[PDB]
Amino acid sequence: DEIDKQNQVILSELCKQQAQDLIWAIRTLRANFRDHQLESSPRYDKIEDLFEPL
Amino acid sequence: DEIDKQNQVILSELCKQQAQDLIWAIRTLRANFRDHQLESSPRYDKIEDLFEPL
Repeated sequence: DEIDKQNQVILSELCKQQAQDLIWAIRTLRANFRDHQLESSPRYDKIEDLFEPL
Repeated sequence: DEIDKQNQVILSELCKQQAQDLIWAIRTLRANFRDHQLESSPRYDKIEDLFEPL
């Protein structure tokens, strides 16, 4: 109901996002993506190859 | 005042420490101490040698 006004309301929930310190995030990702590995189990099949380019 | 009873009271503050996951902490330290380095400034003198044996 009142579909037009939703354009504002949805936006009012999209602007409450929390900012992320880019330097901290990238340094943490670099540190914790050098040696840490996933379990080689069928539960984790085809879930590691998504991360190698990253 | 009431010097003896403080043995209990002080204990009640030393027993409130937050539990720390010794796997997460050591993995974070290992990942972050591999390459991250402090500034070589007259303010951080003799502050890097303290962290080497760790």
